[PDB]
Amino acid sequence: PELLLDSNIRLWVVLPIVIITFFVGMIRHYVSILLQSDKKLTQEQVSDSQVLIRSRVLRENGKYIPKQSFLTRKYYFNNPEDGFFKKTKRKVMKGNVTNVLPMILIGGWINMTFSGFVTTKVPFPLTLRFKPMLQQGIELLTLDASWVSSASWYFLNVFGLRSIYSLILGQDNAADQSRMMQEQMTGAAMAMPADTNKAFKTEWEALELTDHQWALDDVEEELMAKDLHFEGMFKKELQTSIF
Amino acid sequence: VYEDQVGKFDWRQQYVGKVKFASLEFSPGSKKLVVATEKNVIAALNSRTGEILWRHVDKGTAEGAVDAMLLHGQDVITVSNGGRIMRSWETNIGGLNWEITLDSGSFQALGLVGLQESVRYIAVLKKTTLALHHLSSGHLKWVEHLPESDSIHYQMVYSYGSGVVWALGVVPFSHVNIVKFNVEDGEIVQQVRVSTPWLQHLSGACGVVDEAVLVCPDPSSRSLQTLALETEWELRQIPLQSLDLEFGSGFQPRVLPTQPNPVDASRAQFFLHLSPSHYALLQYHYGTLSLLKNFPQTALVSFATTGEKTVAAVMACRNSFSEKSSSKDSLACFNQTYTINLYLVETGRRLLDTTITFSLEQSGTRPERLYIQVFLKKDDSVGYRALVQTEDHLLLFLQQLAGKVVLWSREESLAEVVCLEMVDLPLTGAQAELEGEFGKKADGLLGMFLKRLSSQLILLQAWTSHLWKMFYDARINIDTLARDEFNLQKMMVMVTASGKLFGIESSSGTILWKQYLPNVKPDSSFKLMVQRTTAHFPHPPQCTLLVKDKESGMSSLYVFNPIFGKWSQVAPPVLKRPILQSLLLPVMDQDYAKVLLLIDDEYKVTAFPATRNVLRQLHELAPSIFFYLVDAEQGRLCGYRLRKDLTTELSWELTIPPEVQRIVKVKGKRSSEHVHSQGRVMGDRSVLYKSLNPNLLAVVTESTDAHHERTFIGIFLIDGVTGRIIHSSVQKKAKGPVHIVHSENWVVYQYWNTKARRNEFTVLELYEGTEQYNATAFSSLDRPQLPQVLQQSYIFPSSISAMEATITERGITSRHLLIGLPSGAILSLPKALLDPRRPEIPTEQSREENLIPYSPDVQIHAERFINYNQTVSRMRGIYTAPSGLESTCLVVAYGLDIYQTRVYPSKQFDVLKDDYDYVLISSVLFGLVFATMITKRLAQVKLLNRAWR
Ligand SMILES: *[C@@H]1O[C@H](CO)[C@@H](O[C@@H]2O[C@H](CO)[C@@H](O[C@@H]3O[C@H](CO)[C@@H](O)[C@H](O)[C@@H]3O)[C@H](O)[C@H]2NC(C)=O)[C@H](O)[C@H]1NC(C)=O
Ligand SMILES: *[C@@H]1O[C@H](CO)[C@@H](O[C@@H]2O[C@H](CO)[C@@H](O[C@@H]3O[C@H](CO)[C@@H](O)[C@H](O)[C@@H]3O)[C@H](O)[C@H]2NC(C)=O)[C@H](O)[C@H]1NC(C)=O
Repeated sequence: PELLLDSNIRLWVVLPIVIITFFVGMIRHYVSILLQSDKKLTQEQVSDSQVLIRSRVLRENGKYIPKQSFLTRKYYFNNPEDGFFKKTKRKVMKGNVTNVLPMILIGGWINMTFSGFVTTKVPFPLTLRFKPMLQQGIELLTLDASWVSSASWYFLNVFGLRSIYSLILGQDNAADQSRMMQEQMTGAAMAMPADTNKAFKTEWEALELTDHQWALDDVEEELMAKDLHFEGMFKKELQTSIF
Repeated sequence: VYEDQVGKFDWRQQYVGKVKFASLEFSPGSKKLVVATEKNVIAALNSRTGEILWRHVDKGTAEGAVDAMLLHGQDVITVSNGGRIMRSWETNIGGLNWEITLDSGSFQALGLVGLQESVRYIAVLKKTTLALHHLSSGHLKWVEHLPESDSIHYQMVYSYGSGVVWALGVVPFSHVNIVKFNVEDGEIVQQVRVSTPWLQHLSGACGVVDEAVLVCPDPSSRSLQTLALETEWELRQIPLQSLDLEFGSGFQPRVLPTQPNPVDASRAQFFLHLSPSHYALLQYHYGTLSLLKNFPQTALVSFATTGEKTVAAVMACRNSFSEKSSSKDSLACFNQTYTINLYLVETGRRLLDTTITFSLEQSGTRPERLYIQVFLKKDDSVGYRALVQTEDHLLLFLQQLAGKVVLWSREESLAEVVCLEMVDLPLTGAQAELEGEFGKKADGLLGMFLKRLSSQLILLQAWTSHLWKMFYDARINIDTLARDEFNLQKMMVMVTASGKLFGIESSSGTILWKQYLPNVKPDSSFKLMVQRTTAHFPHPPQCTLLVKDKESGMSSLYVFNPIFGKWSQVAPPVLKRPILQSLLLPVMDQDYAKVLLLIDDEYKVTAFPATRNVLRQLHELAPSIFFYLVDAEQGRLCGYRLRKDLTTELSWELTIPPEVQRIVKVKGKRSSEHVHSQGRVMGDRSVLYKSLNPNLLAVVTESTDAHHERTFIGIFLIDGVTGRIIHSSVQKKAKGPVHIVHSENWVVYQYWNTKARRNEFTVLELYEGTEQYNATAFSSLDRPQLPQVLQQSYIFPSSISAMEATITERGITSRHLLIGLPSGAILSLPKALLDPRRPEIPTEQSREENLIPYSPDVQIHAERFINYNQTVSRMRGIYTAPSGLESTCLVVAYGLDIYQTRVYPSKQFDVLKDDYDYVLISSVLFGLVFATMITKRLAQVKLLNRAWR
C-alpha cells in the first residue's frame, strides 16, 4: 500500500461514476420498454398458428386418447384424398443487439473528461502487458498495473451490476383475459415467415412418423395399491369452517 | 498552467551582503539609499519601504572588490578591483554613467579637488603613480611621478578649494615629506621635510583640520603635533595639561576629521579616540585648545551636516545600567538598551527633543557602525535618522519619534549559507488524540470493546459540535504549527559561516527564530544532523550540530531543538584533538533515538548517547562498521574498521602521488534512498539486472599542471568496504571546474575541453549481466564480479554552476536532473535523454521498444524553465527534499538570494485535475434521476394501456 491519495477525489469520481452507470442502465431498460411496439396480425396467420399448436399438442399428448379418435384426428389432418394441409395454400446499418455502442460512448466520454487520474488499485496481480489497457493517460513505467484508471473502473462496474439489475426487476404474469391475447400474439410472431408449404409438408410427414401407445391400458397398477393419502388429506380438510 | 499559478505556493527573498561603504546623503532623499558591500554587490535600499530598487553583481572569486566610494549630488563614483577599472553609477536611474581604465599601481587614496567654484577633478594616488581624472566625462591628462616613491608611503591626500593639491608621505620610521602641486598643470612648487621618530602609521590616523592644519596624537610622550603646511616653517609641540590626559597603554590614538567636499574651507572640530571607549570633542583656534563635553562612555559617534550647521550624534549605553569589562547591560526589564542623542559641533548644546532609545533581543551583539541623516524641517524642529549596525550582520533603522523605534530590519546574515536541513512538525491534536487512544499494551476483548465505544462516543460528540457550528454559520502560527494530509510545510534550519542559526518556514518565508553562537571565526566547518524525529511524543526532538575551526583547531558539538529553538540539557564534553569525522548510525536505542559516534585524531571512537544498550548493540555488531578518510595534501586514502569494543585497525590503504594528481571532490550514496525496480527490460522480453552498491565512493582527481593540451581528468570508483577499484576512467583534454553527481547506479560528471571550446557531458552507468546473484543479502566481502560500465558524450552550452537530482521517498516517479545557469534560471531535464543505451544507427527492436536516435545536441528549451521571473544572481547550491504524496519535491535554491518551489517530475498523478467542471457532472447526475423518474410512469401507463386495449 502506497501512493497516498486525496479524500476529495474519491467523493467526486467513484460515487458519480457508480450513479451514472446505474441510472444509465435503468434509462436503457425503461427506454427499451417504452420503444417496444406491437406488430400487425392477420386473422389467417393466427389461424395456421393455432392449427400448428393443435398438431403439437396432438403429438405431445396422444397417449391418453382413444385409438379410434386418434386415427380419426390423424386422418383428418392427413386425408390423402383431399387433405387440409395439401390443398389450403397461401401465396408468397447492421443493428445487432445495440447495447455495446452506448456503453462504449459513455466510457469514451468518461475517459476523455478524466485525462490523468488514479481511481483505485485492483488486489489481483496483473501483468505489465495490460498497462496500456489500464492507465491510458499516466506517464509511468515503474508503476505496477494494479492501479487502474476510470475507464477500467467503469468497464468492471457495468458487469458488476449485471446480475444486480435482475434483483430489482423480474417477470410479470397477470391479466388472464389478456393472457390469451398475449399467447396468440407471440405464437403468430413465431409463425411470421412465409414458408407455409414446407412447414405443412414437414408436419404432414412428422404426424405419420408418430406411433400410438395407449397409456390408459395400464390400469392394473392402481388396483393393487394402498389408499392412505385420502385420509391424511381428509383429516386436514375438516378443521376449516365455512365463512 | 504556469501563467495561471503565478505565486500560489512559491516565494523568493532577496538579500544583500554586509554593509561596508554606505552613504546617507541626498538632501532631497525621497527613498534613495545606496549600499556597496564586500561581496561585489552594489544595491539601493528604500527609506520608506525598504525594498531593492537596483542591484549590480560583478565578481566575488578574488577580484572586483570595492575600495572607496564618493558621492556627488546626483551621481556615485566607485573603484573596483585594486586600481585598474573604475565606473560611475547614477541613483535616479540605474546603469553606468562613464568608465575609466587606470594604470598598473596599488590603490591607496582618492579625493575630490575643486579649482575655484566646484569639483571638476578626482585625484587618485597609487603607490608610485599619481593621476587626476574628470567627473563629468572620462579623460586622463593629469598624471606624473613624485620625487621619491621607493621608500615612501603616500596616504591621506588633502585638497583645498584654492587650487593646490597636497600629498602626505610618512615612512615607517624615519622622516616625513609633504609635497604640493598645482591644478592647472602638473608643477611641483615646494617640498616640506619634517622629522618625526614617533610617527609610524598614517593610513588611518592623522587628519586635516581648520585651514590645512595637521594634527597627530601620541601616547608615548602623551603629546600632540600640530603643524601648518600652508604657512609657518616647522612643527609645534602641544603638551596636554588643560585636558584630562588619559591615553591607553597599548592603543594607537585615532582622529576623526570632517571636511565637506562642496565647501572649499574646512571645520576646526574633531574627536580623539582614547582607550577602548573614550571620546571627547576638542576645538583648536590658533594655539589654544578648548575642551567641552567630556564624554564618559560614548560607545559610538557620528558626524553629519545638512547646511551651515554641523551635528554630532553620540550613542550611549543608557536606559539602571551596569557596565561590565567591555559589554554593557541594563538591569531593568529587557537588557542591552542604547540611547542616541544629538550635540552641537560649534558649541556644546544638547537637543532636548532628540532622544532615541532602543533595545536588542539577542545577547552578545554590540553596535559597530552607525550613520546619521539629519535634515532641516519646519522652523524650529530638527529631524534625523540613525542606522545602527549589529555586530555580526544585521541592519536596523530608527525614526525620530513614532509608535515603534524600529522601522525596518533586514537580515544580511542569510546570504552565505554553509549547511541546511528540513524537519517536520510534531503532530496534530486530533491525530495525537487518536494515536493515544489506540495505544494498548495488554487488554482483553471487553477492554477493546469499551475503548471502541468511548472513541465512537467522542466522535459523535465532535460531529454534534461540528453540526452546531455549521448551523450557527448558516444563520500566532508558532503556537499552532500543525500538519496536514500532505506534508509540504517544513521547518528548515539555516546555518551561517558567521555563526547565526536561522529558522524559516517553507510556506510563508517568515523568520520564526534566530539564535547566535558565542564566537565563530571564518573558514569554519559546520555539519547539522537530525537524530530524533517529530513523530514520537515522549521526548522533544533532538538536533545535533558539529562545528570546527581550521586555524586554531577546536571542535564543539551543540544539541538544540529545530522546532522551538531552545537547546536541551544534554551536551557531551570534547577533549584530546579536534573531532575528525562522524557518521550517523541507522540503529536506534534508548527511547526512539539514533546513535552518533565521532572519530578523534588518536583514532578512537566516541559515542554521544552514552547508554548501556547502545554499547551492547555496538559490541554486538563489532566488525560491521568501516571508516574511510581522504586527504588532499597527503594524497592518502586509508581505511579503518572497528574491532570488538572500541579500537581502530587499518584494513585497506591507498596512496596517490600528489604531484601528478590532486583530489577535488568526493561524493557517495545518500542514506535515504530506496530503489523500486532492481532491473530493466531488454529487446525481446529478457530481463537485465542492475548493480546497486550501497557502499561505494567515487573520487575525482585533476592534473596539477595546467596546459593547453596536457590536461588530466579522471574518476576512480572504489569500494569503501574493501580496497578495490571497479572502474577508473581518464580523459585527455579536460580541464576546469568539474561537477559530479552520484545516483542510484549512474554517475553524471561534466567538464570543459581546451582543444575545442565546448563543455562535454559524460554519463557513466553500471550494469550487471542477465543472471542474478544471491539477491537476499548484499555484502562487499563476497560478489567477485566486475560490472559493465557504459559511457556516452553530449554537448551542453552552459556553465552548470549547480547540479542536483530529484530524490523521492519510494522512487516510482521519474528522475529529473536540476541544473543551474549563470543567468539564474534553473532547468530540469529527464534522465531518459541522457541514457547510455543510445544506439548509433536506428535498429528495429530499439526503436520499437522505447528509444530515440542518438544525437549530440542538447538545446535549452524555454518551456522547461522553473524560474519564469524570479532569478538567483549567484547559484551556490540547491537542495531537494522529498514530499509525502508521491510525485512532489520541494526545491530550494540558496546563494545570494533564497527561492523555493515545488517541482513536478511527470506532470501530476496524485491530485485532482484543476480543470474539473462540477456543474456538468452534477447536471448529468440529476438529469439521469429525473429521466428515470419520467420514464417509469411512461412504462407503467404503456403497460396498462396495452393490457386494457
Ligand atoms: C545468501 O545470503 C544469505 C545471508 O547471508 C544466506 O543465508 C544465511 O546462510 C547462513 C549460512 O548457511 C546461515 O547461517 C546458519 O546459521 C545457523 C545457526 O544460526 C547454523 O546452524 C547454520 O549451519 C548456518 O551457518 C544463515 O542463517 C542464513 N540466513 C538466513 C536469513 O537464511 C544464504 O545462504 C545465501 N545464499 C547463497 C546461495 O549464497
Ligand atoms: C515578471 O514580473 C513583472 C513585474 O515586475 C510582470 O509585470 C507585471 O505583471 C503583473 C502580473 O504578474 C501585472 O499585474 C496585473 O495588473 C493588472 C492591472 O494593471 C491586473 O488586472 C492583473 O490581474 C495583474 O494583476 C502588472 O501589470 C505587470 N506590470 C507591468 C509593468 O507589465 C511581468 O508580467 C512578469 N513576467 C511574466 C509574468 O512573464
